[PDB]
Amino acid sequence: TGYDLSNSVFSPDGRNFQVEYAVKAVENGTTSIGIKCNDGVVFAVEKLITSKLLVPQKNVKIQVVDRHIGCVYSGLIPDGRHLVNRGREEAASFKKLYKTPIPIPAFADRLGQYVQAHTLYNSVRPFGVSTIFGGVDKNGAHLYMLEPSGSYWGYKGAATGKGRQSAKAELEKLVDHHPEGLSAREAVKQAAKIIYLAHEDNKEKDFELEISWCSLSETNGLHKFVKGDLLQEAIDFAQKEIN
Amino acid sequence: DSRVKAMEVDEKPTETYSDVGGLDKQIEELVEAIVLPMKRADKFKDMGIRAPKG
Amino acid sequence: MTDRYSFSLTTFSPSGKLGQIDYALTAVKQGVTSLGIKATNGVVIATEKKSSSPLAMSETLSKVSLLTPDIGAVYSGMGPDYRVLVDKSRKVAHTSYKRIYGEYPPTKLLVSEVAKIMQEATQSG
Amino acid sequence: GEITFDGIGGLTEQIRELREVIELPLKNPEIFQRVGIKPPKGVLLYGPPGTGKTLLAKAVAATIGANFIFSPASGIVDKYIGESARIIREMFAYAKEHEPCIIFMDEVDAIGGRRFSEGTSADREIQRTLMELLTQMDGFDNLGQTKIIMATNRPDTLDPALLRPGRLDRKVEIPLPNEAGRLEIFKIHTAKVKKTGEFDFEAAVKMSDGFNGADIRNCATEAGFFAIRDDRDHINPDDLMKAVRKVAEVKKLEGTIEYQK
Amino acid sequence: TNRVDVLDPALLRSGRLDRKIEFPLPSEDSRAQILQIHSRKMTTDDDINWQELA
Amino acid sequence: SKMSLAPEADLDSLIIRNDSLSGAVIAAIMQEAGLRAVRKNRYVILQSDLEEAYATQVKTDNTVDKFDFYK
Amino acid sequence: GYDRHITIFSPEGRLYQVEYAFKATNQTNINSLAVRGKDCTVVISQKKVPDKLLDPTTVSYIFCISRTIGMVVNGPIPDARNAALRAKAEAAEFRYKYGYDMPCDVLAKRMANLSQIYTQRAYMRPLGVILTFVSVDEELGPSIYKTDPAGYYVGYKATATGPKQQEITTNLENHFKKSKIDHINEESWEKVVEFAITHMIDALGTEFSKNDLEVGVATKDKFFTLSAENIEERLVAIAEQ
Amino acid sequence: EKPDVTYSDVGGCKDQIEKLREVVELPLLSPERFATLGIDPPKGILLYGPPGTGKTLCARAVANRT
Ligand SMILES: Nc1ncnc2c1ncn2[C@@H]1O[C@H](COP(=O)(O)OP(=O)(O)OP(=O)(O)O)[C@@H](O)[C@H]1O
Ligand SMILES: Nc1ncnc2c1ncn2[C@@H]1O[C@H](COP(=O)(O)OP(=O)(O)OP(=O)(O)O)[C@@H](O)[C@H]1O
Ligand SMILES: [Mg+2]
Ligand SMILES: [Mg+2]
Repeated sequence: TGYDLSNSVFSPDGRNFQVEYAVKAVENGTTSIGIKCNDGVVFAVEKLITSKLLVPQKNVKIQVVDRHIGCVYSGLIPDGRHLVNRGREEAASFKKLYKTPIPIPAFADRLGQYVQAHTLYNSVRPFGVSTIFGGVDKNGAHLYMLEPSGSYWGYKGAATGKGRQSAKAELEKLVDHHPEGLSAREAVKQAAKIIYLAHEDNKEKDFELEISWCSLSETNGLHKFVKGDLLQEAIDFAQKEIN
Repeated sequence: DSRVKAMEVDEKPTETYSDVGGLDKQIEELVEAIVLPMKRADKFKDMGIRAPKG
Repeated sequence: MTDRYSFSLTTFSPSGKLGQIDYALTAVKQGVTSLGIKATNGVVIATEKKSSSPLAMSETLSKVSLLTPDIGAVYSGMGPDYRVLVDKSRKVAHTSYKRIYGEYPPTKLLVSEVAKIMQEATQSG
Repeated sequence: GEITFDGIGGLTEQIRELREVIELPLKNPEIFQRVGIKPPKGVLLYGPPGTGKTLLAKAVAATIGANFIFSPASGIVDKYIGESARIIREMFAYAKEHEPCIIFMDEVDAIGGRRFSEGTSADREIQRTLMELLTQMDGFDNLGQTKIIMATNRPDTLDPALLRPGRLDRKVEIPLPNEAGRLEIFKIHTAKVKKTGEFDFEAAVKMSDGFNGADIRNCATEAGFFAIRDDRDHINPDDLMKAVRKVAEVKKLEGTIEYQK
Repeated sequence: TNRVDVLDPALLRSGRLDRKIEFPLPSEDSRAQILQIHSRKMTTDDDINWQELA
Repeated sequence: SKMSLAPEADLDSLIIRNDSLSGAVIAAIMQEAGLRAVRKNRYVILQSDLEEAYATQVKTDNTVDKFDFYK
Repeated sequence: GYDRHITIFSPEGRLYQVEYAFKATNQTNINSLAVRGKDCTVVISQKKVPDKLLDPTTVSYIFCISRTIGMVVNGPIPDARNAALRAKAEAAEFRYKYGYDMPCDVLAKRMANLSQIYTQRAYMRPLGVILTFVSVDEELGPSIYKTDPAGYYVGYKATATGPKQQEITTNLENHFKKSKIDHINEESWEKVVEFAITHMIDALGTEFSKNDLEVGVATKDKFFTLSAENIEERLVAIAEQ
Repeated sequence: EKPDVTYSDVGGCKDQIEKLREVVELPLLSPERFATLGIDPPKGILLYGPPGTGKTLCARAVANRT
């Protein structure tokens, strides 16, 4: 009763309850996946068309940080955007002192340390977002997914949203089919497939698919949006597969 | 007991499921759950499924 | 972030006495024993050593310390609040008698410096 | 409803722990004579609801073949008071005569009320019928040819005199079936039914976790309804993937997340 | 039931109530259909347009 | 003294760790020492079976003055 | 109620709030063992691998602080990295402020003190970590320091931490009776890792392949952890003996 | 057994007092007029408000007259 009320007070048995509660917010959000490839990394999110009044490709939820790190999130959608600010502030701060873009493992650590503060004190609220962010630098590609607790892990692939289960089982099967790492050029196509399957869950409102990629081979380490003809080939490929 | 013997059918007039405006899909799922594992109990026994208890 | 225990956490009982002061002694009574005997030409202070395992070597931990070269001190109660309390003590002995009279403090005066810390750990929220 | 040794697949280690208590000193009392520990007796089963505490009771009553008595606890409270004491006294005598005998108390949440006895007079009918089970189980009385297996949902209703080891040797917690103890549950229930030739389960179930055994046998019922619409005689691997996404959804409607002792 | 959030967590599960079916508020179609189901018995005119009311 | 044990098995280790126990929770642990032995099949109640039955059915129990810093 | 929500005394006189940190720890269930050699320290811990989708490198509960100090964490990993952060800061700092790199013991002290300042403030939750420092001082030889979120700490021949740590302690107590002396008499650091893994397999009863171990070794003026290949070299030497 | 509060006792000539007469009194005295329309006659009626206006003063009145 009184451990339920409180923030940042340990339960008798030893767990924080409001970390657990903060997970709920991740499952309300829409699907998003990352796929780590041999070249770099692909990001993709399901953007729900909740009315005929929204405009197409103008209410983009994919947001870069610097010019080599893709970011898309699930949780509470204002609360996402403010962590994409925080990231920018730290990114930029590193470029002043050490004159080089920030390394991707380092980008992870400091971003995490912010989340961690809001479970240290009782006075601000534990952040209600699970994020995917990653990109390529000199060490290579890295994928990360950050949980509201303040924990990240590296991954061959990761996913988040209400349709995480349906993507997690295909993602094993894209570690079996291609055990040496598929090319990122193949993986535009493979990304679409995994959104079109995890849309039966959110089949309530029709969708619009968004991919983006950052890889050393294609885009010269510069994160971009897949657009025009390359976006048309991936759409028609996953649509005719799942029907 | 005498409470259970009164609870027993008395034939209540149907209102018909077609005069219940809207809610098309809710009538099918209800029909699927209660009415059709009684009548078609051969196609549950070939398949090998159990009937939904409620 | 924002401290919101600006108010005091100690208050008088509607029966008189401060509630937390009284508790704090019962925690001292649980502790390890130790003793002190004043003699004519010296003092003796001494405590036992309570470990968890014979794996824990207790030689490394010191429960008797020096404040100044002439004033030692021994304790019972919360192990960690001894660690910091002795530090706070050594440090403010030095910033109130090492600069301003050279010599280490007389023994009455050092006791009183320690006493200011305690009172004050009850006044601030 | 009987079934032989198998019960909860994937927990054959837990099946042996119940036989250590029941079947090993029953058949051969010569192994507990030499070691010198007083014979055990008493097992409590508790876990997330929907897990087949009840299916194991059928497994250990069929195979042993000793006399079985399935006594629901809410099915011996009667209108007459002092009659729910006299009955249950006569049953412990009964288990001594017909030895070896096993008494399965099922749904002990009814007479799990604690001290209380400030509320209604019904709360003092419990306490008076429970004191008699306490001195009959342990007192001067100590019946050597009786075994008790007790099934309870929430294991914190219980009065603190029934939590209490030495009444009740093993305190078994049944776990929500494991990583591939949900998958062992699924391979015996898809044998029964007609499958196209389906073996694609493997990832799909593991990712639909959070599943009690009672929600694993609801997904084969829902995969033979998606089949009935198509008019199929076998379950497609598309009907199975429609059902697991459906079972989890509805099973998430409620959930305390019942945390064991 | 009217409120489902206070149903027991061993009454709410499978083996016991197999299907858990939800009765959504009539959408546009449902709304329109309702107004037609009661107005039918009573007297109607060519003026009544049940889409205007829905 | 009733049951059998090896002189390898020593009870005295278990006396000093935990300081709250009732007599019934000492009748169970010995039950649980001779059932772990029944899975090895080693007639004598070893020091592995006796130490493994103690570590089971003890719970969080951090009340004991041991799980502390008030010392 | 309100007594146990913040960090004030209970009516008994126990600070139950701190004791809820103690049980907060064991959620990962990583066992670890460390021991003092003649001139090198070893620390080993279990590598839990929860999936196959996760990259196995990042999974790591061994942190390097500095060119001397390795620090093994048993607890949640969100607190772990805040623990190593504030360690790194201070360890760095100490070189600047005091003219030489920070000794083992000294770091153990500062991390105790910091944990204590969260015990008095009614708006910081205590960290749930138990930290194990390992290093090789110049003077005090191989040393190990076990610290805890109350602020309490002591020196140790060999220590463990994890759900099953009572099994592991009792092995060590048999052995440092038979040696009749402080530490394993072994010059080669490789051959101390062998002796550790044998008394861990004893205690957990469970074997270890090259993807269940994390092994950290400390030597004089160098701290390194061991690669997937080098884990399998110290394991082939046990098995062929 | 028939209260003595009569039906003119209640204050004002409000239209609200006639609504009590259009849900209870009128369809039972003449079910001829609610049979021609086809409507299910309204059977309920709630009386609510601040005290002192007679919620029980108009429910006695309607028990005398009907
Ligand atoms: N382990 C299992 N193996 C095969 N079938 C199972 C298993 N567990 C549950 N079931 C299925 O679930 C149904 C109901 O479960 P059961 O009644 O045995 O669970 P329970 O834990 O006793 O729950 P409760 O007593 O709360 O109703 C069973 O009759 C069976 O179809
Ligand atoms: N509208 C009215 N016209 C004339 N007299 C009124 C009116 N409303 C109230 N009264 C007078 O006030 C007396 C008491 O009011 P009454 O007890 O009916 O209040 P109530 O509305 O039932 O409030 P509550 O039920 O909350 O106490 C009546 O017996 C009557 O004499
Ligand atoms: Mg049952
Ligand atoms: Mg009234």
